[PDB]
Amino acid sequence: NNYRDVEIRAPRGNKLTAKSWLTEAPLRMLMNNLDPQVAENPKELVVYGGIGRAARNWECYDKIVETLTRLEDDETLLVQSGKPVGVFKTHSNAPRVLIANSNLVPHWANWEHFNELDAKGLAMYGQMTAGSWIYIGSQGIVQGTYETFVEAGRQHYGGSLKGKWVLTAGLGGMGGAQPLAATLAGACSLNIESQQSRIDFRLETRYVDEQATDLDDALVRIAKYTAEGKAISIALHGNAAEILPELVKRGVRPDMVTDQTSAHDPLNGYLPAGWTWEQYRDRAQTEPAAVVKAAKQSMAVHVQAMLDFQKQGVPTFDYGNNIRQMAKEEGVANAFDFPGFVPAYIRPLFCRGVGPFRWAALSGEAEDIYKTDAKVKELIPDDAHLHRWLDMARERISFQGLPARICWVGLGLRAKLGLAFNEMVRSGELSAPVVIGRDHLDSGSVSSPNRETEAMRDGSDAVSDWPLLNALLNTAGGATWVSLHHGGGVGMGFSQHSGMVIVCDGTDEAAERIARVLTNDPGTGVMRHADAGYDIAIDCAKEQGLDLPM
Amino acid sequence: NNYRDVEIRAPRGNKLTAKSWLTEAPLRMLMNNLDPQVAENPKELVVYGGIGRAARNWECYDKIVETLTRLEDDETLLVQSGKPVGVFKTHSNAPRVLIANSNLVPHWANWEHFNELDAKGLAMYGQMTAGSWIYIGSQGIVQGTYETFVEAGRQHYGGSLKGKWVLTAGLGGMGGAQPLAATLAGACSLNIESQQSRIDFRLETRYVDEQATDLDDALVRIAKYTAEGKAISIALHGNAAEILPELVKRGVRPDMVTDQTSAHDPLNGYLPAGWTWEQYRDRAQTEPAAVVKAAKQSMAVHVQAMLDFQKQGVPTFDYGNNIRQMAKEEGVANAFDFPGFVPAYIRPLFCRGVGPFRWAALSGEAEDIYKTDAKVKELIPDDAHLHRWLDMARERISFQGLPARICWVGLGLRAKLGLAFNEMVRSGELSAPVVIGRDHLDSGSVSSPNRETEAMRDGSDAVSDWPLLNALLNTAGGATWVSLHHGGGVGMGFSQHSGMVIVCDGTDEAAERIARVLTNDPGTGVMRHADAGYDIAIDCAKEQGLDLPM
Ligand SMILES: NC(=O)c1ccc[n+]([C@@H]2O[C@H](COP(=O)([O-])OP(=O)(O)OC[C@H]3O[C@@H](n4cnc5c(N)ncnc54)[C@H](O)[C@@H]3O)[C@@H](O)[C@H]2O)c1
Ligand SMILES: NC(=O)c1ccc[n+]([C@@H]2O[C@H](COP(=O)([O-])OP(=O)(O)OC[C@H]3O[C@@H](n4cnc5c(N)ncnc54)[C@H](O)[C@@H]3O)[C@@H](O)[C@H]2O)c1
Repeated sequence: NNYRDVEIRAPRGNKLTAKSWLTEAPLRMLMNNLDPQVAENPKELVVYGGIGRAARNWECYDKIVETLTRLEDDETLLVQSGKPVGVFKTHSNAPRVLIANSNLVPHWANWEHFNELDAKGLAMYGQMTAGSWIYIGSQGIVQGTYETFVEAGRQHYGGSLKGKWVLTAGLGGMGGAQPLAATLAGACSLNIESQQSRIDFRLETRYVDEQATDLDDALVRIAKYTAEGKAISIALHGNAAEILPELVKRGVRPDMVTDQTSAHDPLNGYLPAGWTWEQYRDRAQTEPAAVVKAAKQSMAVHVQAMLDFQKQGVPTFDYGNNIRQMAKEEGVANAFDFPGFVPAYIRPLFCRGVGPFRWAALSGEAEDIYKTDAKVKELIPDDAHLHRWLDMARERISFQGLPARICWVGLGLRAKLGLAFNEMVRSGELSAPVVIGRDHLDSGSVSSPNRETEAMRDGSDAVSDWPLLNALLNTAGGATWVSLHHGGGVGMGFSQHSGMVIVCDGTDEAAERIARVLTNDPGTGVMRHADAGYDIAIDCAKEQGLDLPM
Repeated sequence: NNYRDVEIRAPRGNKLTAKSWLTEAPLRMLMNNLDPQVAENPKELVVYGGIGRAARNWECYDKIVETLTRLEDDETLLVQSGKPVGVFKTHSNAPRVLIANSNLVPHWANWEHFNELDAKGLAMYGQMTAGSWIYIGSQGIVQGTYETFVEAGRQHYGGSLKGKWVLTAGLGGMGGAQPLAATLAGACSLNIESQQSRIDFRLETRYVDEQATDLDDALVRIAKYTAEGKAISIALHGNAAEILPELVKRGVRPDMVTDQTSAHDPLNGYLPAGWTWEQYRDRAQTEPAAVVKAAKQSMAVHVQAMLDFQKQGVPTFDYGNNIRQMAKEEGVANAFDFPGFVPAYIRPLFCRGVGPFRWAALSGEAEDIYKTDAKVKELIPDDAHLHRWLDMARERISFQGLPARICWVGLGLRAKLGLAFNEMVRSGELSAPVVIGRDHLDSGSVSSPNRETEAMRDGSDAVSDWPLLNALLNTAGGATWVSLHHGGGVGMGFSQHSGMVIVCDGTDEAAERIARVLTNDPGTGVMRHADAGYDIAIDCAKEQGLDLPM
């Protein structure tokens, strides 16, 4: 019921299995989430991010496909932690699917209780885009990581990073974007990863350039490439909790230090020092409580090394995996002496509603995305940073599963782009409808005190009204599917967030929904930051004519 | 800031202040929440249930009224912990208001952090119906309390409570329903209450019969009235944490024991033994941490007395204020040896979608409600228990603020009732539109392991996907306002829940919305309990033709 030896991929072209494009779309994107070229471990329904799954188990998968296939134009399917639990009458301008995954009443919102519920067949971890069917492989995060490194470069090094290098770890589905992101930002990088198969996946998808044979070889490569102003990513097979302390000991000074192991889930996502992956997985079923303690003890040593780098003047930051919290719980009292990437670097972008906006071509045709890329350039003719992004994406980002594009834009341009794409479907320029979504990391869709809402200027870090309002509003406006998840990114107890996806099928009805939903979705994030008192947000609100009563 | 010396009441009759009845309705219900005859402390914006407020502060109140008055028929107001934060374009079939109150990311979901935020002007406790504008005074809970006592009587005493008495505490807004509910179930009751003013309010609203002069006198009255087979409610001014242990010491044997003090909020809602309310309110400002400890210490003593009664064979239960949890935290390890009222008594009703369904006449006219009562009897001709409820309500429940009715009905009948009421508005039988709602305590709208989802047969107590899906579904189907709240009933950390209200303005468009909303809302509760594997819920789902894919 949790393992199936099948390769799944999204249906291609313009023939429908479901009754309409609005139901065909979630059917295709659920399948795309499990593409061998997209997902980390799809035979076990795992997309990314530890145990982030697409459906609760294989029986539930089958039933969701069957239900979407028959769903009428005025019906809405409810998905409850990856299970299709009910279908109810709404109307054609409401979402076809409403998804709520991994939500636990706060006092019980921890991995121990989640795992008890999972053993009873009652649980599924949605991560962010895993359980809400809008994962596009490593591309979904790569621009956000690039923008983080770019901003860190602007703050610390004068912008570009030629001759500099990043030290980090984690080459999973999302951590795998770190090497390429650093490269695109002009840095060399050393990326430690404990599973060879994960390094291979990154090499095969062009996300990492090369693999060193040991730490010494990695250091000779970094010294050489940085001296020559090359921007090349190196993988190193090993354990970050062993390597980072050793580098501190050798007096090695990276230009930036971060981490993107799956520290958010000690049982599943983080290899204790000295263990093989095989021992880790075997012991997780036998003695889970001991495994969690071992993993967190290693996280503590890992974080002290990051702290030690920072004490040497190295820009150090948390890249959103809750590792500081885990170290803090294990006695590293000053774990939060280095900041999260959002307060440090990315929040100003969120203040204008900018974030990991994305779209996918349901046709399966690369040229559909290239036509969107050209149309974005036409609609935003005077943003060279963004034109450069799309050029870098064309050159360096290989499609995984259905062709898709990441393109960070905010309030105003989201709706302009969506309406233009919908006109391109209408005219036949695009071969089939496109879907427009985003990560749940976005300006108005997440509350997460150790990540996206860390150190809000007004102290409102833990206020989670906002993502709940965002999902409610996306439903009222007519997103095609809308999601409310708990614990994405940072793990059980630490986040609540919303998702949205909307289908551009060329119709006038789609256009009226698009204009609303792609205004409102970034609008809520500009609102949320204006509420906190950010002048950049307030300014953007005024420019864009938001109605913010207070 | 939080105090204004004004008397607020809902506008009456057919003249609109706002632009339509869809926006006039929330405007009137917000004001009705603060009516001097309805609310516990409306000069401080407090409705019930400790510090359950209608708006965050008076500046926010003013702006909500101002905004509601101008809100257009295709706009939606977002309310974020009692603050009007944004207005966004949706459509006429979406809710006019979307409300999210008191939501905190789980690791921070506690009173200590809520109070930090409140001090900064960032918080408001919504309770259930306080911040979502559907409170109708003590009537909202009275049928639920009655059904609880009736079912306990059926389980332990062969049904009727004639010659029996209930011992309880708390005569606040919701606890004040206890005396009258016991009376209606045939029992006499002793009701202990620490504030004379609250006793007075219950006397003024005819929810309690008489006040004893002291404990000895109270017991004389209980002895007399039970011997005579009368059903009289007695208020006793004092502290439950003192009186219950004393009654145990005296060997006094009540026929059932419960509690409904505001134990869910140790800082504001529970008087420590020996203190006065005035000492309590002042010291909560100076020494909150010491006040909390003193309150919880008294709750431990109080719960131990409850446990001691139970050991003597007295039916004892928790009536939904989280007191067991507080006692357990203070070292009463067996605090949960007596059950909550929902697993003990009420869950079977929830399995058929039955719960605190209610409506209010925006006209202000008592005869509008009487006409609805007669319509319900016509549409449900063969349920004598329900006819008897409506007879008792007519005879013994006096209106507070806008005339309103509590009437517990479930899946199928809710929609039948709502469409009929909408017909009566259209025809002019009713003088003005009515609003249909409910408590957030309902089959499909709440997760609360120490209350509504305590001891779910499948262990799914903590799974909170369901209320979130209920809110999203109510939004998609066209409720007039929809709410998502945290911590209602049981306090910060212990619940998540949804609210809905829909306006019956006599239009065909309202009818289309009502038909599906009043199906879907109880439908989700039948779904939720069928998912948990309750045969009565599965049966109901089949009878009502629900589409439950699994
Ligand atoms: N900041 C963001 O914008 C953002 C976005 C998405 C995900 N995330 C978070 O990023 C983290 C990584 O996500 P993912 O999809 O790559 O996860 P994943 O589970 O697919 O991969 C994690 C990788 O970490 C490796 N690893 C674990 N322990 C290690 C150790 N001690 N030394 C070296 N490598 C080790 C594993 O081998 C695995 O390949 C997660 O915590 C996720 O929640 C952050
Ligand atoms: N079971 C349900 O269906 C349900 C529904 C609504 C509310 N509730 C809960 O019921 C409880 C009471 O709600 P309410 O609206 O009456 O609250 P309230 O705050 O208006 O009143 C609480 C009352 O308890 C009294 N009190 C506090 N400590 C006392 C003590 N030690 N001894 C005697 N009296 C004491 C106060 O004087 C006050 O009058 C809350 O916990 C609320 O969350 C339960």
